[PDB]
This record gives sequence, structure tokens and C-alpha cells, in this order.
Amino acid sequence: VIRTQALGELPSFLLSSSKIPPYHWSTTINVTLAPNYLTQISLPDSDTSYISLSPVASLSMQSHFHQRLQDENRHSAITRFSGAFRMLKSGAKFSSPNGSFLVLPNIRVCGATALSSPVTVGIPSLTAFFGFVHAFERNINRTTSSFRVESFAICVHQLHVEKRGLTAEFVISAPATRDDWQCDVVFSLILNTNFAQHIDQDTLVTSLPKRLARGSAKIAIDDFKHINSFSTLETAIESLPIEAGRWLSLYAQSNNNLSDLLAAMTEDHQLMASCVGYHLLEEPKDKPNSLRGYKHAIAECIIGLINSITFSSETDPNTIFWSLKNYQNYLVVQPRSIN
Amino acid sequence: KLPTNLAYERSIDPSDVCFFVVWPDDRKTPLTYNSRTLLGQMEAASLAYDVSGQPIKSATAEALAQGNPHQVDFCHVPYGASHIECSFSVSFSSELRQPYKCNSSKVKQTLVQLVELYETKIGWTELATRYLMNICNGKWLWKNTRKAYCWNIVLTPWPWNGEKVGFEDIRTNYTSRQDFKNNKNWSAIVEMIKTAFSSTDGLAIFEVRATLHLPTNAMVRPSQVFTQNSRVFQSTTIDGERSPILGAFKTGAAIATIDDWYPEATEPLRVGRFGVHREDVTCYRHPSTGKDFFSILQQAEHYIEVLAQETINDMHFLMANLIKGGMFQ
Amino acid sequence: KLPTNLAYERSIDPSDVCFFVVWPDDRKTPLTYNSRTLLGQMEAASLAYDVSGQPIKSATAEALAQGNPHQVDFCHVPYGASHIECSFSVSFSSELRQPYKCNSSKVKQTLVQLVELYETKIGWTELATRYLMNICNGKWLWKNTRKAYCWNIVLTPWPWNGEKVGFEDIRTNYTSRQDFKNNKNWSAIVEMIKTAFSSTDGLAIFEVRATLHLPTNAMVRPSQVFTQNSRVFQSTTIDGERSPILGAFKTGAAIATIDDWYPEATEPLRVGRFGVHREDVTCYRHPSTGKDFFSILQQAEHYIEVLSANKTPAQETINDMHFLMANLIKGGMFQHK
Repeated sequence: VIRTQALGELPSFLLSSSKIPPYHWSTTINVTLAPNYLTQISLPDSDTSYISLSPVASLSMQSHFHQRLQDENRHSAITRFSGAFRMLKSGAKFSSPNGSFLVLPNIRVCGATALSSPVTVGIPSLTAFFGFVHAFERNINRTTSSFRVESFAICVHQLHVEKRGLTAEFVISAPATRDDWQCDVVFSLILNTNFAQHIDQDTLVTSLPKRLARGSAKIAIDDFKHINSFSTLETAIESLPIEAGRWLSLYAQSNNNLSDLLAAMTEDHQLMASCVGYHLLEEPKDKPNSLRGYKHAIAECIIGLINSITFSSETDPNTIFWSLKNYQNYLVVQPRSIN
Repeated sequence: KLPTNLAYERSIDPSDVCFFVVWPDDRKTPLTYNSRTLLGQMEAASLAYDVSGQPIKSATAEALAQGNPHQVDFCHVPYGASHIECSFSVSFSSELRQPYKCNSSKVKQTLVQLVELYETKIGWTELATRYLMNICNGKWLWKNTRKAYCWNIVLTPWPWNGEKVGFEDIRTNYTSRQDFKNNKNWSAIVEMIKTAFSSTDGLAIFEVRATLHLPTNAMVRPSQVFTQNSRVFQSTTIDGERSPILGAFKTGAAIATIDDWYPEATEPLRVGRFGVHREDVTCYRHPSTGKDFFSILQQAEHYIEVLAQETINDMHFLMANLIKGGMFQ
Repeated sequence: KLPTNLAYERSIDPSDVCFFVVWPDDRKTPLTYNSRTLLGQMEAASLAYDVSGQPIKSATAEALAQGNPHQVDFCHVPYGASHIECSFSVSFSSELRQPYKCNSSKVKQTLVQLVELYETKIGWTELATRYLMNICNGKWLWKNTRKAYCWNIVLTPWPWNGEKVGFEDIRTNYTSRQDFKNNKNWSAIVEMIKTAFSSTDGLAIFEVRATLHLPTNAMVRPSQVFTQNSRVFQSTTIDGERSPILGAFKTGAAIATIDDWYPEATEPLRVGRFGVHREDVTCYRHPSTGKDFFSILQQAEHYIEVLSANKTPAQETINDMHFLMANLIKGGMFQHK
């Protein structure tokens, strides 16, 4: 059982339980980990260490979303569990308008969960994106201990989210059914690394992770020759073979209330909202059964707003490169243009 | 004997099948499906036999003649098309050598020793050939192979230094293990998969593309969604136009249905914890008979000591299950 | 008796009929229709009569002379055309041998044994002939054959070697099963169907192509969507332009219109569980008569016994078995919720 509320305050352009009155329940923390099936992940809390945390959905926000989202069919998505919880649909559709820069163009993931946050559906969570990037870092570190990626940028080419279902394995018969959205986003990403020299492509593609947000991210064989390292992103951007796509940025304007959220959504119905970071409800503490013996802390997902940026002249890369700032009260990946 | 917590990451990760229609002018376009509404007959038993073994009074003769509308999704080959091309990409990896998660050093060491000893003694040749058979004969296409004129499959492996291997007219030839072995590159691909399985952190990627020939306006049967609409297809956006898709888990189950080692075997089921069969629904390898995965895994220590045909069958089943992975806790 | 999860897969897969119009230059173009509006008369009974009596209050003489607009889709053969050509394809997949899904091993074994015993005692000749006559006589064209000079059907089987089976002037040449059997390739095409039906991997794909010599500016009637319009046709995009079709299910109902083993026995009906006659809004095989599909399926053991006992089964039991095998070929869902 968890009852503790938010410990700390968040910036105005990030959403958490602190911005809304949480007295919609149905302060002690005492949970089990060894036999429980709750989720558990690891993120870097420092340049040389990681932090384990188990993001748990806050029923306050889910209710605050179910109550408001009715009569908003244009931006409402419904799901039945085992019970009907409506969430925030992402617009209507997806249109298609240092040195040593490394590219992995045209990465397609098939069957990636779109229920990033418990109160929205759409593009997969940027937390999962950063986890995939860091898994790539770990895989490439075994063959080269001096390889670090300072920051990355994500370009989306094709986005498609529709209702599907997971056929649970038999445990006799199959357990209670579950309905969750899935996505097949086609995306390309840029990497800023400190290697500062060329690396052989065979090990680079051998170390490329496949899993991405419970999906299968694989790159076409004929695009292997396009995996090359360039010293300048200005010429790197002119190089990838896809002339269509969008760049992801953060919405710095205020989104304090869900009414203001829907007001912001209705001017363009093109921006998307998904999980961007985690707000810890408990300070990092060690428990006997962690993911890898690191400090564990029950956290809560934060919903942000992803902007659309068309790269061109007079477009600073500082507005499109994301990284994990590792704040003491929350762990989130945001673009480095915000001070 | 099972540890408190253990799990595996899948070693074989297949992509999804995309359906493309090829015009006689050699252009390729994505296949498109449209919703179609049909007027069916009242034919279900419950509308006339709701009470067990007796007719229902309110269902008179006139009330059984009205049509009941049904809405289904419709997909078929456009007229004038030559053939349909289906393409996907399967990846063979080596996560079976290291358990993804474990809380017991004893179970960790026993599992790694067991997989190493199985590789050393029995070998990956049998499992590699069984997996390659399903990909090569179009098992991943499911019902689309049936009622088709002639379909051929072309594979382009990643660490390849030659031509693209192909299998022409699988309906007549290439219908047996010996026929598959007679191909020029069959041994090369089998050794490729064996090397990928054995070498740590190895990768084997196959880009498959099957050309399917169907009669005029022939039917196409893609996967369907689990959630008046009686049939809804899974679809993904390709080039801006919607297209039916065969699914990722469906393909993974199609290229992994090799379990022919169950008691009183008659046809290979999909490899898994229990011999679950969709057609003729039942539970083969039910834990009552002791042939389920859990009982077999419980004899890991004993089986390493003995390492007839039942032993190698148990090893084949055990390693096939381990390849797929799962929360074995 | 009936399993809670029994289901059977379809054995015949018909296909959409594509309507083509051919000119004297032998050039083929897709057929197109237009949604032309029309003016009718106030003639419906509801507009001038109630459930009882008449509405003299408002249905005056002048108010009944007003024209009520209607919108329909009109499809007709353009002037100067030679004839209309239609083509589609069928497939006998032999999916009736084993149930697609079954829960009880006893019932599955009983059904398989029944299929094998039927195949042994009674040849597939009857079902194959009744299923192929509808393909060859132009039953799949429905009302397009009516008010036509003469229609010819040319079909190319598969697997095939040599000739190309073709029936000419169906109206006057082929008017009965005896006339159909006089064709030299009839015993070959019929045997192909039963050979496919009597094997675990059987398959027989036919590609039909019929030509219709309609009169000048004659109207062609395709299938209509279920769903302002009072009549909207189903259509598909052929060569980048709209083209009406007959529909796979509608042609499937035409090929499987062989059920004449019912107590009244005047005209064939579509093979259904209860034998629904659309033109009479009644079923001649409703459960109380004791001859419906479920009432026959529950007597499977008795049918097995009657086939194993004597060399010559009773004629009535032969008709009941023919109905049972036709329903099995059609497939469907036989479970009870």
C-alpha cells in the first residue's frame, strides 16, 4: 500500500500530481518486490551509477482525466480492462511535413505499446526512447569503453496508433484479457558521441538493440550502408534518405490544468503528449531485491507535451537534442535549451 | 526447485508481414482493405435452441427468415494484378545463453551449463533446421498458402557474401527435409544460424520476401484484432495508405511451431509452456502427465548427469521453450 | 450432444464478379454506373391509407398528385457495345474433412468417421454435380441472365492440361443435367472436384468467364449495399475507375443453391441450417419439423449405424446425409452459447 503524496514541486510545463488536488482516493509506504509482478526499471542517477524505480499510476490523475475527457470525442480514447477508462488521444492523425555525429536512419518498431502514460495514448514514451539509447550505450561499451553519447535527437517519419490486443500465454486457460493500444512508429535518431573517430559498422549494427517499448525495432539491410559517422550535423541532416518527418521538442508554455491542456490541444490537434519523465514519490532507498541491487523508489509518470519542429536554416540544434538532467527530485529527459 | 524470480529474453525476434500487390507493369503498391456490410441468415443455434434440446416458442418460422446485418472487413487481390509480395525480417540472436534475470546463482550456473552441454553434445543443427523449415515453406503465411497457385520465397541473410537464396514452387518441390537439404545454400544458412546461436552476442538477420500467386480477385486473410463488426483486421500505415498486416506475435508463433515431441504426436504445435492447440482445443503436455515445461525444468540437475530418444526429445523441447523465453517463475 | 466449441471452416471460396464491357474492336473497358435521380408518384400505401380506414383528413386528391423525388444508381450497357463479360474464381479447398475447432474428441471423431463413411458409401458425384451445374449454367449471374439473348460460359480449371472447357448458348443447349453430362469434359471437371474433396490436401481452382449478349441499352443489375438513396450498388476500383460487382457472398449463395431435399421439394434453396426461403419470408426446415441441421447432426450415430449395416441405405436418409454434407461444406458455427 502506498499513500505518500508528491515530494517536491515540478516546473510549470511538466505534469504531476502536485499540480492537482489529490483528494480523490478510494502516508505510509510498505510494498513487496520479490514475489510481486509490478514493473521495475533502471535509469542513471549519476555519471557512474544508476537508479531503480517502479513507476506506479496515480489514480488521482486518471480520475481527473476520465471526468474531464467526456464530451471531447475528438481527443478521447477509451480502453476496457478485465472498467472503462478514457484518456487523451493525440490529435487526429500524424502528418508528414563537438563533432562525431552518428546516425541510425529509418528504425521501424512493430508492435510498440502506445499506453506510455496511464492517461494518454500515442507516441511511445521518451523515457523508453532514452532507455533504448542507454541500452545501445551499454551494448557498444563492451567493445569500446570510451564511447559515450552526450545527447540524442528523435525524428519521427510514420506514426500509427490503433486498438489491438495481447493474447496472453496459457497459465487451465488464458488469464483475464487486457486491451491496450499499440504503435508502429517509424523514426530516425541522431547521436552526439565523444568517440570523435570512425567506428566499424559491423560491431555498431551487432550492438544495436532490437526491443523498443515492448516492440521489435529492426533496420532494413539495404540501409546499413547509411549508418555512418559524420563530423557535422549540418551535413548529417542533408544525408538521411527520407525527406519527410518531424522533430520532437518540448512545449515550454504552461500546461497547469487539463482544461488548459485541451485548450492548447484544440488550436492545432497535431502535437502529441506522452510520458517524458518520472517523479519519485519516495527518496532512493535500498531494498533486498532490486533490479540490480541499486536503490529503489516508487515513482509516478509525468505527462509532457511534444512539439513539432521542422529543421531548416536558422534552426539551432539546441532546441531538438534531449538528455537526462538528473534532478534531485525528479528524473526526466528534456531538451537542453531550458535553463 | 524453481528460483523465486527468473526470466528470459527471446532469442528469435521476427518483424511483421506487409502485403504488397505487384501490377503487371512491375509497379508495387500496398494492399488496401475496405469495410463491407453483408446480410446474413439467422443460423446460430441459440436463436432457435436457447433451451437445452427443445425449440424456443418465440422463434416462429417467419421470425427465422429475416436477415440479420453483419459488418466485416474485406480484403482481396485487385483485378488485373499479377502477384502479391509479402515481406518481413526475422532475427536470430543468442539471449538463451545468458538468463535475462535470476535470483539464484545455483539455477544460473545449472542453466548455463545445461545450454552449453546441449550445444556441445546434441548440437544446434536440429533446432536450426526445424526453424528454417517453417520460414522456407511459407508457414508464416498461414491460410494464404492454401488456395494459392504457386508461391516462392527469397531470403537475403545479413552476413552473406553471394547471391540471394530462393525457393521456387514450394507446393510441389521443397516439401521435405531432404528436398530442403538439396538446395545449394541450405547448409550455409544452417551453419549461419548455428554460429549465431553459439557465438556470444551474435546476430543473424534474414530479409524474407515471398511472392504469392492467387486467382482473379482471390481472398486474402490477414490477422484480426483481439478486442456489429464481426471481423476487424490489424492494419499499419504504409506510404500513407492503410494496409492489412499479418502481425508480429502471429509470425513469431508461425516460425516457432516445431513441437513434434509431445506424447502420441500427430502434428507440431506451437512451442510453449504447455501443448496448447487452437484447432481441436485441448491441453497437451498437461502438468498432470508431467510432460509440461515446469516438470522437465525441475530435472535439470539429473539430466546433466545423463548427458534414449526421449532424452534428446526432452532437450529439444526444453531448448525450444528456452529460446522463446518467458517469466518462468 | 452439441459441443460448446464446435466450428467448421468454409470449403468453397467464390470471388467478386467483375463486370466488363467489350466493344467491336475487342477492346475491354470497365463498366461504370451513375447515381441519376428520378421523380415518382405518391403511390405507397402509408401515404394514403392507415392501419385501419383511410386518412381523409390530409390525403386529399391534390396532395396525392405531388411528385416525390427519389435517387437511384443506374447501370446500363453503353450504346455500340458488343456484349458484357464477367469473370471470377472459385476454390474447392477440402476443408470439410476435419473440424476447424472442436472441444470434445468424441464428437470430432464421430464427424470424421461420418465424413469417411459418406465418402465410401455415397460418391461425391451428387454434391459435385449440383455444385458445378450452378457454376456452369449461369446461376451466379442472378437476374442478369434474364432478358438476355444468350450467355456463354468459358472456364479454365486447375490443375489442367489440354483443352479449355467452354459452354456455349446455355439457354438452349444446356438445360438439364443430362445435357450437361453430354459434354466431353464434364466427366473430367466433375472428377476433379470429388478428387479434391476426397483428400486431405485437395484443391481445385476454377476461373470462370461468362459473356452476356444483352439488348441495346439494357440495364445490368449488380448487388446492392446494405446501408439518401433507395438503391446503391457495391463497387470496386478497376483500372482507376468505379465498377459494380456482384459480391463474393452473393455468388457464394448462387453456387450453393442446391437444397431440394425438403418436405415440400419444389424449388432449390440456399443451403442453410433452417432452409430459409427469401422469396416467401419463411423457412421450410424449421426445427419443429424435425429436419433442421441440428436435428440431423444429433442423429450422427444413427446415420453411422445405417451406413455400416446395409449396402443400400434408405433414400430419405440419403437426402438427409446430402443436406448434412452440404452444410458441412458450407461451414459455420455450430456451438451453443
